[PDB]
Amino acid sequence: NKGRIIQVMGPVVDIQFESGQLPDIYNAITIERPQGGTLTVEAAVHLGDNVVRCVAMASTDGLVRGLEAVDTGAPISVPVGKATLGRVFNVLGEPIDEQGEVNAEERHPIHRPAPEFEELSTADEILETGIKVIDLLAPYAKGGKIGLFGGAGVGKTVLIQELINNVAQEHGGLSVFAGVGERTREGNDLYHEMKDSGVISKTSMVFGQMNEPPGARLRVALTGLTMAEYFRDREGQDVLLFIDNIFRFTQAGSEVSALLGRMPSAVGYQPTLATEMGQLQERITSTKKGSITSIQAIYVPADDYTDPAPATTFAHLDATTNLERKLAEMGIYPAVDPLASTSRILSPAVVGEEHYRVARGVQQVLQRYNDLQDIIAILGMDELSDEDKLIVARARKIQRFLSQPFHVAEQFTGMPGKYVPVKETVRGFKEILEGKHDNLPEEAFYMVGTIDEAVEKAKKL
Amino acid sequence: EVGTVIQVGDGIARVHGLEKVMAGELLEFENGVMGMAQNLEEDNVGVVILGPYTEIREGTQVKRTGRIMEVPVGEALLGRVVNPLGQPLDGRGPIETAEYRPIESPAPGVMDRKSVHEPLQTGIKAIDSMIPIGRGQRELIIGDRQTGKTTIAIDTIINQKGQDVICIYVAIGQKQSTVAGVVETLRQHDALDYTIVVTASASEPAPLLYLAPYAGCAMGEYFMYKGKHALVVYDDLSKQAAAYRELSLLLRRPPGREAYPGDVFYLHSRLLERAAKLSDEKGGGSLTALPFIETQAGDVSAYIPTNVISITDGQIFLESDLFYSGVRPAVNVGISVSRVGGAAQIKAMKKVAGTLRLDLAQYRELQAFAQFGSDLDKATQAKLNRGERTVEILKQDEHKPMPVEEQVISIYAVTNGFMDDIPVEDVRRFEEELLSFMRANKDSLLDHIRQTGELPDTKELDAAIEEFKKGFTPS
Amino acid sequence: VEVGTVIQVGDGIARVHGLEKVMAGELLEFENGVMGMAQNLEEDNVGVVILGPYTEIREGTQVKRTGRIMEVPVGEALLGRVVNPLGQPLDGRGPIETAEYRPIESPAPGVMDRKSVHEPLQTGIKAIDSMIPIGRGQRELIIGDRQTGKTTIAIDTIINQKGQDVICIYVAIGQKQSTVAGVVETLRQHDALDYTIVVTASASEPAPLLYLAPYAGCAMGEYFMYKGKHALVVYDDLSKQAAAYRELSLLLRRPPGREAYPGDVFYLHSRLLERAAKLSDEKGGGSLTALPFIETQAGDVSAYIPTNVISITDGQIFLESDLFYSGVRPAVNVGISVSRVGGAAQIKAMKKVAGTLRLDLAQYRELQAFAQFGSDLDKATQAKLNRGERTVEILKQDEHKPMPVEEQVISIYAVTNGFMDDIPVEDVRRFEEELLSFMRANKDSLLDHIRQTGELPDTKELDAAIEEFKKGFTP
Ligand SMILES: Nc1ncnc2c1ncn2[C@@H]1O[C@H](COP(=O)(O)OP(=O)(O)O)[C@@H](O)[C@H]1O
Ligand SMILES: Nc1ncnc2c1ncn2[C@@H]1O[C@H](COP(=O)(O)OP(=O)(O)O)[C@@H](O)[C@H]1O
Ligand SMILES: Nc1ncnc2c1ncn2[C@@H]1O[C@H](COP(=O)(O)OP(=O)(O)O)[C@@H](O)[C@H]1O
Ligand SMILES: [Mg+2]
Ligand SMILES: [Mg+2]
Repeated sequence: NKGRIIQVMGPVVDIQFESGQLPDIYNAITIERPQGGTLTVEAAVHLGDNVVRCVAMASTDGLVRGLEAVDTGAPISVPVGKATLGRVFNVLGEPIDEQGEVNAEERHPIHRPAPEFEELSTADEILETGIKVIDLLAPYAKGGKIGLFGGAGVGKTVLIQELINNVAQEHGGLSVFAGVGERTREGNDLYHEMKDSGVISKTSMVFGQMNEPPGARLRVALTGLTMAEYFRDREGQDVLLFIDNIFRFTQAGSEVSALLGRMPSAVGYQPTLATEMGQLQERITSTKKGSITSIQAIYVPADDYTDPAPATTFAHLDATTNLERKLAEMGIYPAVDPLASTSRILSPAVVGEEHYRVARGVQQVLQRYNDLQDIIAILGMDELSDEDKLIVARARKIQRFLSQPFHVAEQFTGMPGKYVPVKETVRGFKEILEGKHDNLPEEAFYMVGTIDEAVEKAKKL
Repeated sequence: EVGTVIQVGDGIARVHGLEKVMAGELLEFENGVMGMAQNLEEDNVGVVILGPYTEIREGTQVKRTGRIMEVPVGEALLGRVVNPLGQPLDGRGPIETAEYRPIESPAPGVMDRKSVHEPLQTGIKAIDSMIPIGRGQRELIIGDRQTGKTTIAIDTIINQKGQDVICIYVAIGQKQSTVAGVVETLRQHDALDYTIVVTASASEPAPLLYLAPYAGCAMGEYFMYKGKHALVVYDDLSKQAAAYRELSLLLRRPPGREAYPGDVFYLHSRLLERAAKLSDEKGGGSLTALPFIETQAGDVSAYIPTNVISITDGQIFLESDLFYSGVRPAVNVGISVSRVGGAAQIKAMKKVAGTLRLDLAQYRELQAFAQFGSDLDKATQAKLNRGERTVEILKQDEHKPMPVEEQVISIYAVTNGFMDDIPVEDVRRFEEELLSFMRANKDSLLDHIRQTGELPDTKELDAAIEEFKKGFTPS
Repeated sequence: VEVGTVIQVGDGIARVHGLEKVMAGELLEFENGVMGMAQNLEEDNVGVVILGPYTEIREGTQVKRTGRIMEVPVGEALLGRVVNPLGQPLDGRGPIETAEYRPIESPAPGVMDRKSVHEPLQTGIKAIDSMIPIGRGQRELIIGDRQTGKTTIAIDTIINQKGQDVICIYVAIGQKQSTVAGVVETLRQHDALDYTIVVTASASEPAPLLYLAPYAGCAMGEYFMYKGKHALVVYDDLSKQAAAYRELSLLLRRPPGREAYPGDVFYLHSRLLERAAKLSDEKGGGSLTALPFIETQAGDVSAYIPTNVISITDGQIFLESDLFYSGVRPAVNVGISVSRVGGAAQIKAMKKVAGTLRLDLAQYRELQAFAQFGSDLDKATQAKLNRGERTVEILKQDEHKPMPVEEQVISIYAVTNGFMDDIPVEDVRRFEEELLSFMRANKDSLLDHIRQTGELPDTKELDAAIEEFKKGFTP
């Protein structure tokens, strides 16, 4: 199924085919380079006169008009299943870790409709992470999207690895990391970081790096998602898809829209902003066979949450995890802001009546303590009422009991990590609020798992 | 009556042939996917594809259907989940119906209507008392994401159980998981058998999101023009407008404010004018509309929100600060309004609620200066104490609609001072305990209201509440 | 050769018939010896961007293929020379004697060819080396308005590589040529020119040379990286490069987007900056460190090109006018500026002492509101303000006066452990200068410990030596 290159204009290639045999939109098309190697290219527009405008997935330098181009007959198709685990891929599904070929039985196409209405889970289900702060105050939901805020050096990668570990240990689900505009240096660091913590073997990795053309960065997330879809649909797993950064997916969309000549929408974004996002996001969902939970780092241009990029991304989020440097500097790890983090499924309907009551109780105490921080610093502790002094006491214990040693820090801290189930997290914080541990010293609650381990640590002090 | 595709991109195709095609005609592509003739040019046709378009290319063939853009209609849709073309998504097989209705259709003219006078009870105290909706009204539900908009419409549909009102939930641009959740919630409250569900999920091509509200409108119109009463929910028109912008920009139509086309107002105005209350001569039927707008950071002065505000007969604004502080439903009393008003209310409710909105608007303003407990003058002290209690009454749990007769008693109780000696934290339990008492023991009073629509004898009612009070233990 | 003929010419672009077999990006020669580059391979012409005078090119002029992608001369012959992006000498000191060439476009080191950045690139600027540390293989953006001190940071950084065995490349895109002559002269006087290559596409040059200038400099530095040596490249600035590539893209009628830039303007910078890296031990251990520049307008860091380059690099140094004019020079916003590599690019001594500087200034910046309330404040916050103003004075630093890291560690150690708390704020900078001349002359065994081990000396010996100096200091 053959074609001739008629035009080359940056990362856009116009290819002429013969009358009856024009590739479908989104089909992969290969061109053998004169210099050696293959350039893969994705069909975008049917211009007429049997021409297709296509978006390149690598450099078009060195191409010549009149070269042969071959329709592969389907979209970009990518390895799935157990052969992907522990490996590092590019957008095309080719391995880039220099560990030879990937002997996978199947290759699935990266473009695909969203799951049918009949296939959908019809009730919100909590995804237990084993991490106290998250499970209690801003729980992750099985079908759902989670927005991961936090700057440099607050614990993003450590947290993402611990989630890979704890989904793998206890629910037996796998993970995929999609680096959308990954910086090559930081891909290399993340590979070695995951190899050392051992989480690598539970995770497929896909990098569409900052130096690749827009097409690559636009579609690399779909490559990762396609791998996760296998583990959901054909091994009934609860799967984690990590995307860093989902803004760069939207930005690559606007870059490619510009080169296709499309009229811009509000704030210069592509007119297909919402639909392009929906085609990615709606595939991340819980079906009857299993679940994909997505955990997405989200850039906010000009600090403006009303900007079309984050505004459209926000419509799909179920939860947020706000990492704050202030907490990291105090030694509270994971450094999750227990007031700023939120979840749509922290409601009595989904977690129990008790869970909700406890979580709101915890947040009330923390909020009050936060309000008194200024008053305490100046007027001192004698100025507070007896009710407030008791709240400050508990707030400080609560704040420490939200910290937790991670399995993936076992090498660095030298202390064993802890998985704490939801039942135990709720029980622990319930008891602190009730006053059952007002006589334990504060250090007892710091870096422990269950409430029982805090009682045990008190004896050692 | 065939044509061939000359050019395609982004779900828009130019087609050679189809010489005899109508403007707005439904077309079928070679692979079963439908389309719509939009532009009749000198020797080609502009066609918008209404479904998956990867398998459509240059050379694909297109058949006319000889039918203007239409949806299947009638009783066969009740309890079914369909897309904007009327194709069943729930996997319970075909939609057996002989009646169709066109997606674009003229609105009832100036002489075909009657003033709205019949209640549509939402079952939500805050709404039915302060922002009353009537049959034939268009009432905008507007607010940020996660302020409780969808739950208002779901609760309203549920409360139409046994009121002989056909409901249509149109889901434009939502996540499909959410839509699956909605149908399941309706099933469990036994509200699905009188409800049609139209859905253009976020992954669907823009033209389906564009058409979804018009399809739902036609489905409800059918019942209106046969003298029955319907309710349509568009959740939401923000995403529909964005989809129509995508479409307009792909056709290179000049952008204006926020890149929307000039006719984006017309998009919503034609839709919402088709909802109405018909005259006695035209059968007396009604179509009531609840369009949704999703604001960004509470900006009600943005382009699309102002358009839809200027179209509808009032709005219910939901505010984030109220929502996250535990005032749910989170109705901003100052901004919200019903242009129909007391006309859409039973006389009992119009009496007890008369000044309720203005009373709470004054409460919320005066609440800023409430730090002076015991120091503040006794007039304002009492107003704040009455206010906190009425706020507690207007809080209301999700999926728990209240009959009108029970709302009138509860609002009567608090507004005539019967909870002034009760702790603020006990007010909500006092209400629940009061109504179970009224149902079990004083049903003759409740029944008066359901039959006459009037308050019972105020002396009998005062006595009955004070009777209940003597068996109530505070904390 | 096959030849081609020029159809149209204007504004440094020609459209050429023929040349059927030409490659995208191929070098072409016009009849009169002027070179060009094939940019757009169109259905019935080739778009060719002219790399020289274009007045003598007309309709009919003939164009020959060369069969070659762009290359530039490379190696040790370029050191101390001033060249254009084609490698031709502009300083008028005759030819560049070199047998080695290298292609201007070249693939970046892949994911497996690298090692985590771990080796310092000392700028000699306290503010940077302590708070925003740069490492060998890092890309660190220098961003700020005009006249905020960006070029002087890079010039001082180059000067500080004297005797560090680091080859420097200053790429000057779009500058006035007099300014570039001024830069080379400043380097000459500080004896930094003999290890520095200077690439220059002045403002009068055709746009394609401004476009290529950074890639030429990159290749010149890559040569040293791939032989296991260490290089530093400065692009001053990428704002003007992007504008030049826009001019070119618009003349070739490639569709404009935000601020009229093409869709691939991000790709333009991302290819460039990813070629700077730290190689693995297997690939020779060499490095190319990059300092790209962005010139903001009115401090708008959210503009299109600035956001692109911020999202590419491994951190940024933001410079502000308000800081500059208040006497904080270099005018580094320490709070907002960032090194994503961090402590990995710092000797252990500096990582230790800088730990406390950061926490001291973070507390200072929070408490700064309370500085007009002098002596009303409690003694804890008073001391935090006094420590803060003193550390600010330490981070001020004269132009063209880089400091060795061993002297920085002592100076930062002094102020962060309280040794300047007794001294007037106006005396702090002289105290530092007098302290270090004392340490060099008398206590060099302590300084040398740091140069050899990279660790702090024994704190008791160090405290004594500073307190010894203090007794001979007069305010
Ligand atoms: N849970 C934790 N326990 C102990 N130390 C942690 C934890 N999380 C992060 N850190 C420390 O902070 C450093 C930076 O965290 P990192 O995961 O690299 O953040 P980011 O991904 O934002 O760069 C880690 O290398 C580690 O020293
Ligand atoms: N009256 C209420 N009581 C308790 N929870 C509510 C109430 N109304 C809404 N919610 C909760 O708030 C969340 C958001 O409400 P929803 O109606 O979906 O808002 P929107 O449709 O504007 O996003 C839902 O998940 C729901 O559980
Ligand atoms: N650290 C400094 N201390 C004093 N003067 C400086 C300093 N840095 C730059 N200058 C002066 O300030 C001006 C800024 O010039 P330059 O370094 O070229 O900044 P830019 O490149 O942002 O325009 C020059 O006149 C220079 O002499
Ligand atoms: Mg909703
Ligand atoms: Mg400068």
